Amino acid sequence: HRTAAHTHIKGLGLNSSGIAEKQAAGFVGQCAAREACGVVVDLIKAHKMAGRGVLLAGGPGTGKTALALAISQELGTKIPFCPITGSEIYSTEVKKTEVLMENFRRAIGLRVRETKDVYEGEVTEMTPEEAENPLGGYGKTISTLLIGLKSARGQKKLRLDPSIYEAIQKERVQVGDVIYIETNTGACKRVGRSDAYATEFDLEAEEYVPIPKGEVHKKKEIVQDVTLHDLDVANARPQGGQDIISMMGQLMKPKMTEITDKLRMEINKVVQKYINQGVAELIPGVLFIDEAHMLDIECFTYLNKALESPIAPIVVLASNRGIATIRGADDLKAAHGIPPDFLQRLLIIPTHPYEPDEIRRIVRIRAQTEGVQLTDAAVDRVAEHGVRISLRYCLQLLAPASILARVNGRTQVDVQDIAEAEELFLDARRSANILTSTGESGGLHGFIS
Amino acid sequence: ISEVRGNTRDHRTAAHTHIKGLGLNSSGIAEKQAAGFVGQCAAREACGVVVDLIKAHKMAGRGVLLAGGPGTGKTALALAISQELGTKIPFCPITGSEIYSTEVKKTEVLMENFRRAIGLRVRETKDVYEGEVTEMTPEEAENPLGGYGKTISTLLIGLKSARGQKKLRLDPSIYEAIQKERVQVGDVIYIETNTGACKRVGRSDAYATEFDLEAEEYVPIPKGEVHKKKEIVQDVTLHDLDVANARPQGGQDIISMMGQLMKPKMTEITDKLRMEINKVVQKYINQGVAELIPGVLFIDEAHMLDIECFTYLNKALESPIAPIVVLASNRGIATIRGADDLKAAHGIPPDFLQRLLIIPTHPYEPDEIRRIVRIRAQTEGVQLTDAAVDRVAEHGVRISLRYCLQLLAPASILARVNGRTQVDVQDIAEAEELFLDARRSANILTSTGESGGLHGFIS
Amino acid sequence: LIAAHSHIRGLGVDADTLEPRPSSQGLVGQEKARKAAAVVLEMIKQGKIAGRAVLIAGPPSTGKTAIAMGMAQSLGQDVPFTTLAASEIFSLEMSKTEALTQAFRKSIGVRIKEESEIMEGEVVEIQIDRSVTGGAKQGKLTIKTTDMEAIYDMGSKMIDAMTKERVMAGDIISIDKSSGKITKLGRSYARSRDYDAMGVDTKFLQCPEGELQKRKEVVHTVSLHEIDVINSRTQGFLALFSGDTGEIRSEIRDQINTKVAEWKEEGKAEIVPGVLFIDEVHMLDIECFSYINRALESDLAPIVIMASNRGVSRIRGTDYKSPHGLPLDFLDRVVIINTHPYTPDELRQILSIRAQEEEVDLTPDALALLTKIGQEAGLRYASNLITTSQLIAAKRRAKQVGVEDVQRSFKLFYDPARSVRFVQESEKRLIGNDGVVDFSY
Amino acid sequence: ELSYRQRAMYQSLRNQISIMDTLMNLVMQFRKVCNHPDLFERADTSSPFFCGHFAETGSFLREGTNVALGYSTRSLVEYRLPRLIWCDGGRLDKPGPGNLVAGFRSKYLNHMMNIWTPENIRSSLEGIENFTWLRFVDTSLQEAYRASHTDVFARAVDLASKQNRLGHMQIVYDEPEDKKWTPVHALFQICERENPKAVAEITTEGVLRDLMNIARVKYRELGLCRLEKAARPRASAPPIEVVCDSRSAVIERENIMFHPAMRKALFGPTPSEIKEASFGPRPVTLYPPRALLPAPDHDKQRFTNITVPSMARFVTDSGKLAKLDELLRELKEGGHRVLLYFQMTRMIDLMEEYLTYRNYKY
Amino acid sequence: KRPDPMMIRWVNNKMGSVVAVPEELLGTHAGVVFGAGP
Ligand SMILES: Nc1ncnc2c1ncn2[C@@H]1O[C@H](COP(=O)(O)OP(=O)(O)O)[C@@H](O)[C@H]1O
Ligand SMILES: Nc1ncnc2c1ncn2[C@@H]1O[C@H](COP(=O)(O)OP(=O)(O)O)[C@@H](O)[C@H]1O
Ligand SMILES: Nc1ncnc2c1ncn2[C@@H]1O[C@H](COP(=O)(O)OP(=O)(O)O)[C@@H](O)[C@H]1O
Repeated sequence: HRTAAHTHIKGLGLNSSGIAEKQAAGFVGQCAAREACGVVVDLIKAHKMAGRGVLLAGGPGTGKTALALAISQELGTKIPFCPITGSEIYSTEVKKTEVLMENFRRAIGLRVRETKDVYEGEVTEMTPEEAENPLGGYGKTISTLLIGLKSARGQKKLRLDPSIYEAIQKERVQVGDVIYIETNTGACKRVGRSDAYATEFDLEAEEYVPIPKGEVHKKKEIVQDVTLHDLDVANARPQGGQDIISMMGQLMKPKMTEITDKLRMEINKVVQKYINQGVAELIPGVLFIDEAHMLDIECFTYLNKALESPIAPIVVLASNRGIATIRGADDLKAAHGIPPDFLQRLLIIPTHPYEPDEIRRIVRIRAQTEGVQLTDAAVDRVAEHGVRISLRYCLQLLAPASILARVNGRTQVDVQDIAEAEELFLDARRSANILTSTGESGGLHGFIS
Repeated sequence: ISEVRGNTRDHRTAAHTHIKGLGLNSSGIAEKQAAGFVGQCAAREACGVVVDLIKAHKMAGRGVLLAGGPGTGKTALALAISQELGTKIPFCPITGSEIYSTEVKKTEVLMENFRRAIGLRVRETKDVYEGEVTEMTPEEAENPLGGYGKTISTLLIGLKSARGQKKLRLDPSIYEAIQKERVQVGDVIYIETNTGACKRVGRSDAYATEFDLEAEEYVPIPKGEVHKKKEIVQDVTLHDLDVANARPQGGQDIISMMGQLMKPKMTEITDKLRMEINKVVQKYINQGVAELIPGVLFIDEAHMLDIECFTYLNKALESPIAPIVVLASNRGIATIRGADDLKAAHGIPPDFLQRLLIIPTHPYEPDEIRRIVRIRAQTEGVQLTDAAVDRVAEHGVRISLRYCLQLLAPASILARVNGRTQVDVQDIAEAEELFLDARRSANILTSTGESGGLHGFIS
Repeated sequence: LIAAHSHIRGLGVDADTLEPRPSSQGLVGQEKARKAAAVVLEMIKQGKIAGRAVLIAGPPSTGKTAIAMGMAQSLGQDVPFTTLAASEIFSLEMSKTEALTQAFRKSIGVRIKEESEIMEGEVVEIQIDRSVTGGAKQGKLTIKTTDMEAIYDMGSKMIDAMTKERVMAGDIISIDKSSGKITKLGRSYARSRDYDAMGVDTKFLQCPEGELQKRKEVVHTVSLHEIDVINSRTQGFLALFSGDTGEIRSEIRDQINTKVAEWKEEGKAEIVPGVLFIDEVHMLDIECFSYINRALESDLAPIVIMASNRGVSRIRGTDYKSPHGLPLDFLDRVVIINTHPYTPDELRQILSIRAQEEEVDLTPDALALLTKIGQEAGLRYASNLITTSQLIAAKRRAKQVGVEDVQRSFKLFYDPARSVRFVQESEKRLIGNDGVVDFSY
Repeated sequence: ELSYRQRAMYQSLRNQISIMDTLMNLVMQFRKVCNHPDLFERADTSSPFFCGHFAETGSFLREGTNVALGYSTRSLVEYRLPRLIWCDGGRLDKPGPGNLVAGFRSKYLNHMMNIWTPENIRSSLEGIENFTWLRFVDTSLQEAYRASHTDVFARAVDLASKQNRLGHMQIVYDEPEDKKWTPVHALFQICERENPKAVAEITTEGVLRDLMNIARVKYRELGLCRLEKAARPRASAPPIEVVCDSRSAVIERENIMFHPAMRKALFGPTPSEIKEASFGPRPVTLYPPRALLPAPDHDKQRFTNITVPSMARFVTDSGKLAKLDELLRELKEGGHRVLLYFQMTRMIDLMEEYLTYRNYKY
Repeated sequence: KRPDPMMIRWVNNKMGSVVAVPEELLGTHAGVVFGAGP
């Protein structure tokens, strides 16, 4: 419903032969770049190579971000696409190379089958049993809880471990509640009151729920999608157990931490066992670093190590810069704003500026996508601004002009409405002339320099 | 217990101790010498309108700049405003240096001080019973419940204050507090009528001799009425309401209690808390139960603020509930602290400078210096010969107002250690030679530090 | 209190043709900018367009904030209108990127609809059982209308609320079973006299009527940032108000974006896109702009309105100058609205509006002089003299601000131009850019 | 139109067509998802992926009616240390044979040469000496010594056993003749003896009380305590453990990771202690006076990431059922309560669950 | 029927308020406030 800059891009628009159709899937042109992005898509779906880099190199507005979004749609929702800008790497909580590794591991997916081994029922009876600790100083402790669970099909009495009873205390369970006890975690969930107690005459909005069907004891099979980063994080700041560390970890402020390579290599071995057991499959994906010129010499140096990792994702970089100074390396200049050293690792897909007729065709696709009707004189007039000023600028006029048209009651945008939009909404260069012309004088009405 | 010091309780004196007000007529015209001021008549008259602006409570977020050379009385004028307003109006003075906290972004620090400068006055009634517990006595109920051993319909408590005795026929439910608070006969308590509970203050010191050893602190019997109903006036800044909401204090859980035992870092409070506070505060003002008291934020050395601070103050001053902000600066044409290629007057960004009412403070004439010397002398209690007043004032003209004022305390000591209570030229001539000024000391640096190899200044 | 923009009460445009009136809703002049702003309101109110960045540019004063503040007044209460000063993005708690992400997501609302049941009735009896030396509590409430009576079990949470509220027989109370809030509304009959310390006397009310329960739809609007905070934590939702949120992990926000789309399709939630107003955007640095480039590309991006005073000016964190102080690959995404300096006939109107808002009665000669001062010294300075002259006039007990009161205000308070002259005429006695100064007479 | 849940299932089915361009079974299960996605794979109580070992049940039939649920949850990251390091003096703080330093250093640095021991403090308690202030900070030498040696959790439990009596004095010692009386042994406890909070608790119209409650009132008014959780962690794990083949290591795991005194503080007194405290001839204090675990911020989610399906989702998860619900809520004016026909038998059972949710009669 | 040995009951109505105490609690420390301690 809401329309953004890239809502018309639907895919790379390639043939089964891998050749770009000149206008397909929302694209016009970029045919050589769309064909190269097709081969990148096939590199990812092959899920065989780690740590290959791709640079989308080309001027601003030449569709580099559109192409990366098209790759994401060609891959579809199974594969991790992890998009970032270089500006996001500068965490205050952790070192910049940490957020590189987190994002590298968000780009690697895992699908895993999980058995939930679980108990369910209406709680029929519940009775604690106690230890007389002589000299601990904390007084008595509950040694077990006996609890009776009833389902539609059967019944059990469970002698719970103290740490599972603490889970039931946290869940505020009472006799006649229906509860769920996941033995994997030892977590307890209160599902509700039993429907046997269903009455209007309680002030609190209780969940009256039917008695669980089937056996009290069940095993559930669930297929889960996780990334390696989710496993890393789960094991860095543990919260799943009923031990005291897990308990207090749920109360303290969330906090990122500089997860060690020891944890990452340990979690590789964990995942490798799920793979060898056949319960998991690896789904290696792609990390898109937009604005990669905003990285710095420490980030690029780190990628030279990180891309050597035998499970690194595919990395797509976009840069819009000519010969430019490398950030953090103020003496070094290179093409794309990328160090010469790291540039040797990439496959560079250059993207090119559009012709006047391609711009005219983009205006129609974009007008159709925003749902606005133009005359051909209107389409030509807007296309002129795309040639004379900028593609981005001319596309920004479609929405203003539609309102201005509708304000006169005409449902179709014509040249008068674009002619008004041009004057209400200036481009960068008409505004820059106002700056320079007025900047002839200071005083009250000068722009502040 | 504490041994009272009975001898003397005299005040100390500091650089502005003589400033007592702006020294203005009922017409608002400045008197040439009044309330400790000499001269600055135009600057005092302008500050007089500022006092009237603040005291009128009409306007929010107006800016004032005090501009003028060092020593020209800018901070004296600010302190005079604070004295003209009186302690009911909030006055939050800071330097621009104080904004660079390590705990939070400097715009939070600026906004904290900004809402310290806004006071709120809330009037409420306090309504409590107080005393030592003389008696506790159940009444059985006339219709006791079946199956229960006792039914209590009232719980009588006798309360004694220093001024009376009363039998409180309380609701039976107060048994809960008495048990949990462990109220005994002879304990000092209060009962608050908005809850009906009670709290234990302690055991009355009338019983401090019951045992040779007891783990009791003994507390005096309340010296009020046994029933205290009165209106109470609470003054809080809106910053106090920010912190009371963002860092709630009374929490009974382990995390609250660990919290209050650890270092209490301030936090970058959200605009939506402050906005939500403002909207409820405005509800009570419209009900008339609270009144807003917009005060003054005084920022000394405002040239120490950087351009990020100034661009925030633009926004802050536009808010409907804002203090008057008074800046002071002395920096001529100077680089803006955060924008190393923008030079502007006062060191204030021109965008922001347009907002301020600017008050210039000019230098002092020789005869104004001499009058200030006498006012300053009579504030430090120094007695001078008239020739000593002249010699001191000559240093004021030739060197600095501050320098000449600072010689009075050294010279007073050198006089009395020669048995003289009145300072004379011979003492001034010794103070000025023991205690150099900035310029004469700087001449030594030029002459003796002409080389550095040994016995020279490090340079 | 009266503030700088208190008179601005809308955008001052014809809602049909979007034609700006020359004066309306406290706004004067700037008609092209006010028309351009009126179109942007339509984009906002329609909500279909995501992530349009509009820059209001112009010299100081000229109403760039006034127009943006007029828009806020035109959107009304339901739509988010987050105002940032760009200096707020620099933080020690979180990165600039995180600070921008939070401000973007503050500008998207989520209008949840929920249905609740409220009880209301006269309390006929209340019964509470309390354990000695323990937390265990239970109780029963007997509550009545003219047409129903029922006995409700109370849990421990109700008993805590009931005693906090001191619920007693004869009180009229209402209870929202969803939130569990209790409110008293009055009493059916006088407070009984036998007990002391029984508290302040209430309102009287007749007993409620009809059924005890009734259902009530209630609507709550929360930002996506509030949902972010609530879901990044088990505990500590105080962080929503305290700041202190840390750098929320991006995989949490991915989940929230999916769920909000799911809530929308289910009809659980209506998404309400609002605007982020960034004031003085030239204070952002080159890393901020590179982030905003792509934050705008989300379909959850708000419309972003920006203001700048800058000419060709150095970009922060950068060696080189650029128009507005903004980089060119950023300006490629931005349409610019230009404000212009005012005509004397406009200054006279603006000053008249300020005088009315401040309740100041200018004589026509005082207004003429203030208008002339407004041309020479600026609109802000002349508006400050209005309040000052009012005070000075009052001290002499004049009915109206005369020219004499404006002249005295002008005498007392320096024009920003006269102050610059004063600074030049005392360069030796003020401290220089090289720190030298002379204190001697 | 299909719900997003139906749309996802239907998409995964047309992924199978990539092999096939079983189609009869495919079209039959296309028909199922178009009826209701719970016919295909019923929604159920769900939780994050658990990344840990546990002992699973091998046989349901042999388990019987009485069974002991031990706590088996264990990390798969499994750090293996030799007992030389983990037990036999590779840990510097733990005394034993082959760690002769630790027992000495424990005694001397915490007791003998420790400034906070009462024998040391008492030498410095006077004049301008470093514990001179202790006379006025409302704490004993014993309490000063306790606070220096117990950790911030243990101190926080002790702080539960205390009373805001200086705040009560503000209520009581109020008149000018009370001279703002303060116990001289509490003289420096200035901010506790005077702050607005205590007074605001006591005034009959709670204006300053409400102003201090805005943030938490607003939070609950928005319903953010009751709104469904829009996200949760995708994986969850228990803490990593040392694996060391010693009995001491196993004992130490229980002492720290399942720390009894911390747990007892969090969850509070046992039922026997409440009886002994309540039936005794005299009052008696309890180790914690109450459970010190905080109240959960979310009223329904509490301290777990388990989620339970709801009837609201159930209706909306089928586009037909959502549409049918809208028209049934007007056909109720006509009746026709059972004028519904189904090509699938289980769909009739799901409709009974929906009707009972609507309380619509058959 | 017999009341819970550990729970003291408060009840309030038009006639006012009463507290009722289990006979199992008379003769305990809890009875003292009701005039019925050990
Ligand atoms: N070949 C194309 N066909 C259709 N739209 C395009 C094409 N290339 C770019 N666009 C659109 O034009 C705008 C600019 O492209 P973008 O990818 O943002 O440039 P950049 O290289 O700076 O990222 C976007 O709205 C994008 O959707
Ligand atoms: N008009 C005045 N009358 C009396 N004392 C003054 C006057 N002006 C300044 N002083 C005193 O002289 C010193 C310099 O004034 P100060 O306010 O510190 O200058 P500034 O703030 O401009 O640096 C202070 O001790 C002040 O009390
Ligand atoms: N066209 C206008 N109509 C009404 N008031 C205006 C207009 N322009 C400016 N003002 C007022 O004058 C002051 C300066 O304008 P402001 O919007 O703050 O300028 P800036 O563009 O620098 O933010 C404000 O108090 C504003 O209310």
